[PDB]
Amino acid sequence: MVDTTKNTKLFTSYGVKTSKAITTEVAAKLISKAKRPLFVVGTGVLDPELLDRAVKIAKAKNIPIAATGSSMPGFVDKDVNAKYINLHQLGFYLTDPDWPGLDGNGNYDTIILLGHKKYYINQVLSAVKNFSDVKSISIDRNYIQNATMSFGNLSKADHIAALDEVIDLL
Amino acid sequence: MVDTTKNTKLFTSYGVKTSKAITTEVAAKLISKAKRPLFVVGTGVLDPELLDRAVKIAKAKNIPIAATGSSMPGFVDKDVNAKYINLHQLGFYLTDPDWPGLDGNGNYDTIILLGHKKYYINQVLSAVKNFSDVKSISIDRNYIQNATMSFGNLSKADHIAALDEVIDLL
Amino acid sequence: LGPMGPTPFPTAATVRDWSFTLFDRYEPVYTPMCDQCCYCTFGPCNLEGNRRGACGLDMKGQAAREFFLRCITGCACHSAHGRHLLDHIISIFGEDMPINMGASNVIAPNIQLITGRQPKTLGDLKPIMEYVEEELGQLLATVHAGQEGAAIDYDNKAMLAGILDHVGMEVSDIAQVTALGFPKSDPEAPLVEVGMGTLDASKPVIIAIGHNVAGVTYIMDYMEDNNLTDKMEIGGLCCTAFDMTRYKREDRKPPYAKIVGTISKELKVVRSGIPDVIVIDEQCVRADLVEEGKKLKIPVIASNEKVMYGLPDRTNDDVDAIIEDIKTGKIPGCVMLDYEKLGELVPRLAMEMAPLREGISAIPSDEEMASLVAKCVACGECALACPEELDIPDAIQAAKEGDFTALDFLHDLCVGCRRCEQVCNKEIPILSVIDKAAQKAIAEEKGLVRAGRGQVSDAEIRAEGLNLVMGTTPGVIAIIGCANYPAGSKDVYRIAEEFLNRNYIVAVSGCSAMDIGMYKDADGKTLYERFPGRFERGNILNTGSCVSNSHISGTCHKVAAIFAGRNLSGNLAEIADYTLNRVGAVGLAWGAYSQKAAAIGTGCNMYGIPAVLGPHSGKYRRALIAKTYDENKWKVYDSRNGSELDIPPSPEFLITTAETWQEACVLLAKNCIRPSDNNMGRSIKLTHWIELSEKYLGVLPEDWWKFVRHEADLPLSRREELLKKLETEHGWEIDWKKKKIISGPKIKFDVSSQPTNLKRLCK
Amino acid sequence: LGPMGPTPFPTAATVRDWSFTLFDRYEPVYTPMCDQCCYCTFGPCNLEGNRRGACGLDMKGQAAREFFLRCITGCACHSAHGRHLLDHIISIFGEDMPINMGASNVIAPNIQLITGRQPKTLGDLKPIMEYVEEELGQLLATVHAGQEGAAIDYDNKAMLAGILDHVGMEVSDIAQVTALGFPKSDPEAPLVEVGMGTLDASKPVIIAIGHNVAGVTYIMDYMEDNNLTDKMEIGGLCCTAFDMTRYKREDRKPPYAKIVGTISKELKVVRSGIPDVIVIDEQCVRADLVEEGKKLKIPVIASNEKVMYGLPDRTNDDVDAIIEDIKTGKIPGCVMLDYEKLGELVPRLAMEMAPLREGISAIPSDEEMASLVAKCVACGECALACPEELDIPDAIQAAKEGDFTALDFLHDLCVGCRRCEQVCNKEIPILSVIDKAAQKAIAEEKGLVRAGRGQVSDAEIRAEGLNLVMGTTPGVIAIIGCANYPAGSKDVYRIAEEFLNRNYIVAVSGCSAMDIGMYKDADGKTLYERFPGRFERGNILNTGSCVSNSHISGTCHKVAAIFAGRNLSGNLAEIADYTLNRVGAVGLAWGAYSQKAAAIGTGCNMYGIPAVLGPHSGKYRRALIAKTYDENKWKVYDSRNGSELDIPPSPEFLITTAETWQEACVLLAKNCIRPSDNNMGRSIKLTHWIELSEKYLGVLPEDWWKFVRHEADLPLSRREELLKKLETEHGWEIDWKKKKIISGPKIKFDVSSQPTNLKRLCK
Ligand code: SF4
Ligand code: SF4
Ligand code: SF4
Ligand code: SF4
Ligand code: SF4
Ligand code: SF4
Ligand code: SF4
Repeated sequence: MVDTTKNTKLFTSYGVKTSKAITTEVAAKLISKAKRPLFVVGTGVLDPELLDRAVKIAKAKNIPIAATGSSMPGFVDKDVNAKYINLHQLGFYLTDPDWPGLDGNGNYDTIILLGHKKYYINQVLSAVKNFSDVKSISIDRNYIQNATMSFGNLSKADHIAALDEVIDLL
Repeated sequence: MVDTTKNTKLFTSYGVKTSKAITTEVAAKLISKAKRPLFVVGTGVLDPELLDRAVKIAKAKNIPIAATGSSMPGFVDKDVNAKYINLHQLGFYLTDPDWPGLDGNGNYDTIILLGHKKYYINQVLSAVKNFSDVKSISIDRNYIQNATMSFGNLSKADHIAALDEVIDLL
Repeated sequence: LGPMGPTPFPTAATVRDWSFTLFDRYEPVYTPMCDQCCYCTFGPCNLEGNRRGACGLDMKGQAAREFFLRCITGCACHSAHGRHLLDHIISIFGEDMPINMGASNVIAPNIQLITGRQPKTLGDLKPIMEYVEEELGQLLATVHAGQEGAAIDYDNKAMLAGILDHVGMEVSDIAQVTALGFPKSDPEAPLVEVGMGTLDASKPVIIAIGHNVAGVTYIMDYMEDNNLTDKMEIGGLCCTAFDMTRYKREDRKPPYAKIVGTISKELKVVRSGIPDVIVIDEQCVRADLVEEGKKLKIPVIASNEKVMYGLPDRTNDDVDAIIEDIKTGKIPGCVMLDYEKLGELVPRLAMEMAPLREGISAIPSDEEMASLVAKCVACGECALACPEELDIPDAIQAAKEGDFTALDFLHDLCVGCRRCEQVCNKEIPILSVIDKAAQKAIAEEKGLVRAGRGQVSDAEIRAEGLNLVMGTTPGVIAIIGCANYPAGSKDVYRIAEEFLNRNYIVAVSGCSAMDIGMYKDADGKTLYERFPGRFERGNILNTGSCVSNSHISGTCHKVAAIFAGRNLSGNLAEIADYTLNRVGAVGLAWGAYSQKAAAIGTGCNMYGIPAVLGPHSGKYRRALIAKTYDENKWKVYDSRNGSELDIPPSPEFLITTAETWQEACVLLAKNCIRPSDNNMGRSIKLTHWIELSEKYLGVLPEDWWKFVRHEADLPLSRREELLKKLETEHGWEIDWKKKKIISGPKIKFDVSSQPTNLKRLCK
Repeated sequence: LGPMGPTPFPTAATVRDWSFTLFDRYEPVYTPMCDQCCYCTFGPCNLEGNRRGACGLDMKGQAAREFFLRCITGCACHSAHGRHLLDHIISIFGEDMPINMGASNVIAPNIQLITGRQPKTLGDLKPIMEYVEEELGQLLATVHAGQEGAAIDYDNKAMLAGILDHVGMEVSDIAQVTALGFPKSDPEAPLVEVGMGTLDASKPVIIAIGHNVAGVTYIMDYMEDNNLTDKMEIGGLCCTAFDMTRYKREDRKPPYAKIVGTISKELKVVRSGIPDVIVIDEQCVRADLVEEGKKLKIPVIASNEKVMYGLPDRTNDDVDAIIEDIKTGKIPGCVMLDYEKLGELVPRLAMEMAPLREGISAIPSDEEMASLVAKCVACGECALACPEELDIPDAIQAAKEGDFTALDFLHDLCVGCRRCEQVCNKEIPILSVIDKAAQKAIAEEKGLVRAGRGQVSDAEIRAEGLNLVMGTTPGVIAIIGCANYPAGSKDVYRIAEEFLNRNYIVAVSGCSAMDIGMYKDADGKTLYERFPGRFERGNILNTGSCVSNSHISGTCHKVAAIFAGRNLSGNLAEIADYTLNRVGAVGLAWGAYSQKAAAIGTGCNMYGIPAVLGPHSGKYRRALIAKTYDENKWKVYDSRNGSELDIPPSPEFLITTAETWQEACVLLAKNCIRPSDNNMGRSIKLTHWIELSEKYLGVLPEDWWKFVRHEADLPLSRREELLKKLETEHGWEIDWKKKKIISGPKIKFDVSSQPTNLKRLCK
């Protein structure tokens, strides 16, 4: 419901260190308090019921969007600053503090993850969280262990309700 | 004292599934409700305090003792039924439902662990809990992940107090 | 002997300079699969946060060591395959048989490049296997605790293992093609039926799973000699299907053996009950085949020392006794290491077993499906345990109303792993449920795949050179690897069709060829019938099993030898530099899972060939990515004078992973651009890359202007608009009257320039 | 050629019968390290509860595969060592040097037993290495995804890898002993000084870490030629130290090289600042050596391709230039693969570096120690991260008051891995604190250890045969393995002293010999000078490094040959059965951590030699334990007539882990009993076993009566009361007027009976 922490089950574990299961209030606060956030979206955002949610989230705080994979065509019409980048390339670049970024103004401190696959974003975060200091907030419906903070295991309707609650609290 | 669940930290994890951190009341109930329990005791019981605590626990509920390692000399004069067995052998024998046991009356269903090393008892329980159906209760200082139920991470005085409080509820 | 290069029979030290030169630009990126190391009893050690274990090895070193172990495991499985096959071939045919493979001045480009040896007889490959074995042992000795500490020297050893793996694959293919009468550089290889619907249940069915065709060759010999071809059906899973199909196909005639599918089909076909006997040999064989054949009364016969499956060893027993024992249910199979007796036992066992196990399968009926669907309570464990992240609870809930379309959709995406069934407390055979729901699609699952053609001949390469230099062929796309696809077996087909429509050169191999051949257009034609099968623009050719991947990379080597006159003998660094700087070829492993794929990718990287892998390959723990924003990374030397030269950032990776097949298409199109291109080749490459980016990502690329040195480097149909875009957004000065670029490009055009990464190659 | 056995040059299939016969009695017990498999990209797969992964392999199969990978890794590190050493030896001394080992009819028992060959020259060892490599490659091919599925053929392949490991060790040891002038079966090998307190800081100190001795021989040749022996100290860590101390020591003259310690000493020595240059070769070398040497200005020179350490390769540069660069701090070390230039660079580097770095160490001063101790908060992370489970917070809290005895106690138990320091938020160098607290013990840390004697000669075995038969030698105890001890390096010393006082035969090797030689009695004498170094009762002999462990096993083989006239050539099953049924010999690896130890233990098991491992070895994921309560498990054949014979349950295991050194002593005493013992041998073995059980466990064993078949099978001192215990508690009928057992034993006594585990050896 609002819980988003009632289910943090996993099939396999990376280790003893896991991301913290957070609520919608904490997620909204962390997103709206970050100094320089980046909205890293995947192909899963192409759902006609998540793409507008993501667009509203990006518009609320003017967060630049990195549309990894083939999710770029969903951001051409919307008046947002979305750029294409390979997710593996982005994960490699994030660990370098000398990377100018998607706009040339430097690196980022926190990233927001939505619409990815549980085995690809986890692999990228396995490098990001181990060889850098960039924090990650996962607002997906799967419990991402390799993030810094992440939502629980939610259904589609529950995930969309939680995203709406985060939007209203932004 | 009463709290034996506030610390379940680990260095390395075997996997997703982990033992439940129980309290003294639950541990006493589980020990007193077992149909055929076995007190598997390592050489760490040779500490005098742990020695008399274990002797009292075995006397209270008439539990046969398997003195693994070199802990047998601590039970020669005490009026208990303690027998020597290798822990790696005992763990091999427990997975066989056709093993007559330490007295020839059959196999056991619940084992109690006190006074081991967290890297040896964990290795034995790795086989026991994966290739059998024997339940394990760890009343030791360390949080044993491969058990079924275990105490938390406690100090020496805290462990002594917890063992006492168990003995009073036995 | 002739000219020998600086690096014959390389070791870890002998290739360190080239490896470090490559890693300077394409830095390794480590994506660890775990936070702990478990090699010795000092551990398991936690290494989170790049911490070091009890031996001092840190997280990066552990990830590099794990990838190196994967690479050496793959190299050891093509080398062992090669040694076994070559020993059997020499024992049967003699070791003085000339190596015949087609029309090519260089017969074994990989062997000549690595060892500097020109083998002319089957007995001349024996020493090369000894070297490939011996060095291999040393590499395995580095997996110990207390061995190499730095991760960079683990990456170097991984590249050495990759090139050794390519050498082993080359030896394997050379021996088998020379001996067993495979097609030899044949651009008209016969078409082969593929799919689940090809096999006929009215006849006895033999299913061969493995990689080597030593014993199934005897099986086919017995079937042909006794005239049982029309009375039985023989099918193959995995690469042994390709190898058995190519067998005795020098006559360009259609084979009678059929190809069932990839590894993902194995359990599925076992659940179908169609097989009447299963014979297993080696790599890529499920380990629970007997656990199901016991229920379905399907005998499982092992034929290798590598895979014995814990079965009784009846090698010295009578065939009739074994047949009686299997018929009466005493044992579910046996190890039959004697090829002569196996080749008779298997068809006889199928003939004597078919009538006794008709109509038995694990597929549920209608009422059983209704009960099984109504049993579920939507607890979500199966979705959690699904490797491909499939919405199984939603599919079952939709099927509760009688809407079995969701499971039919899920059937293509599933890979037959049965991992869900082990976490279902209701004990629902989910895989069987999906198979029954997709029975209608399974029935019409047919297709055509071209047989393995062997290695590319010299004449085809020479003919394609002109098309490459006159901007007629944009580049070379190799599609290899396994079948661990993230979104079903159609993405590879879509990529191949997209690149074939644009007149690329598509070379396929392995399970990817099988899954490409399974789809047709409106006219009911596969890609192999829609496009020709020779080395040409707009043509798709099949090399065969993955041991033929050594041809693909090998072909690139010949490009260096034929056109630049470069010496191949022991000249890995020079040929690799040439290929990296001049040849526009890229490989794609969309479903790579096994260590063989990792070894092949690493060997391709060491030869200068970039590779794109599927998202699951992010679990390999290593990629090779370049820093495009670092302008000092992209600098080379000029061979004419030793001066410093600038090159465009292409290729931007040596090995990377994409997420969707559209992103894969864009990346493959982009990374075919090379610094040593004339105007026409660069123009056609830019045209295709920009069009694909516009089609699939919806935007014009943000760095296209980097690959623009000349006004003739722009697409023909969109030249003036791109010139306006250059002028109004970047300040470039353009001669609008002459449609010529006056100034603005960082890198000028000089076709006579010779970029190189080795300073010892300059004046 | 002479008579050849049924199994020459074995493969996986060739030794399956013997391995399955062994596993019928001594069943494998799997103790998995995880619940997950992380091999291919289909995973990581969860296998908890013996569930199967996406490939069908279950938890037991995964544990067996992991142990098999450990075994093949160890076999590959002795084989690579052997090949490199043999190639260097052949290049230097020529390939036609006769093998010089000592005085024995069988020179290479392992090679002759496995391959069947009878080498006579250093060039005749070349084929054996080719075989050992070739089969090895095949074995590595089984680690791939999709190979063997059952968990029993993995165990069989593990035993094959073990015997191959023993063959490789034998080859390496024979080559080095023949070439480099090692002692040849000398029962009076020179005594060498050991300990951290032996090296003198006044002179420049060189420290050699690794296993290979090819470069160290050049270094010491240069030191002797230029007369720097008395002006410079040379020391070795790990087995390379043993190799130096055996070099040119057949003259029985004391050497100048000194053994510093085992692997657990390495970092500590680096933290001491005594070394002025560290030269590393390959196996067992910490990966964080440069990371500390850069702080303490200690240069690091690598000399092998296996371990380059990510260092610049200055093999072709001048020695003076490298010395200048290292002196000026440009680089912290270099790879110097040219042995001739390395042997000059290392001593010259030490000479030019000692004055500039004297007085720099990581050991804190008194005020720094006070501050560091007062900084701690007792958060408990260091105790959690300690592999040996050491009470570090309690020690630090006791040190806060001024009681530095707790850290002094902890120093012996600590293995110097610094893993604690990486989880301390206060950044306290705990290892340095413990070292400073134990400075006095470190200063007074000296001892004597006998040099490697080589292999046991035939004459000593023949002399000891009568002692074994007449019940004067209870058995053979081998003490080998690594130094990952659970309770410090004194347990091996205690076990060795306990078994030497009881007139056993103790053979030591590896780091265990070093740690045994580090302790003295009141008279200030070590065990090596307290007991002789021959092969007889009450003697402790040292074979040398781990590559000499083969000699130990080889000795057992000769017992089957020179006494029963058995043929050794290609007769693994027969010799192993003889050893298992007749020879009382047990091995002990109290601190085994590395894959070499696992391979050695598996090879010993396949030869019929049981071994007891330390508790940490429970992380190896496999043991071999028998079901004592199952009376049908202990049944063999009678070689005289093929009848069924009963044997007492001994040995009751092939591999098992003990927990404390007292339990280890009891187990070692018990498992030296064999079914073929005569009355006197059985009597002495029972006497020692019962006495040790009473001493350490405090009770009389509960199954002793299982080994009593004759009245003369009881201890002499306690015969009548044991007879009374048999009569009263069990109902045995005893002739009290003649002190004879009338009836009651299950197994009768028949010294002429010939137990066997092979049906084909009967009648
Ligand atoms: S190899 Fe190193 S990191 Fe791995 S378990 Fe052993 S000590 Fe720890
Ligand atoms: S695991 Fe079984 S019960 Fe649970 S949701 Fe999946 S199919 Fe339904
Ligand atoms: S069998 Fe298919 S549906 Fe089930 S978990 Fe495996 S991939 Fe997913
Ligand atoms: S690397 Fe593999 S075996 Fe080791 S802890 Fe991780 S999952 Fe377990
Ligand atoms: S090898 Fe088998 S168990 Fe291991 S990850 Fe791959 S599919 Fe899973
Ligand atoms: S980790 Fe550091 S602060 Fe914590 S108890 Fe250990 S020494 Fe003290
Ligand atoms: S350095 Fe010593 S005290 Fe510290 S964790 Fe390692 S063994 Fe324990």
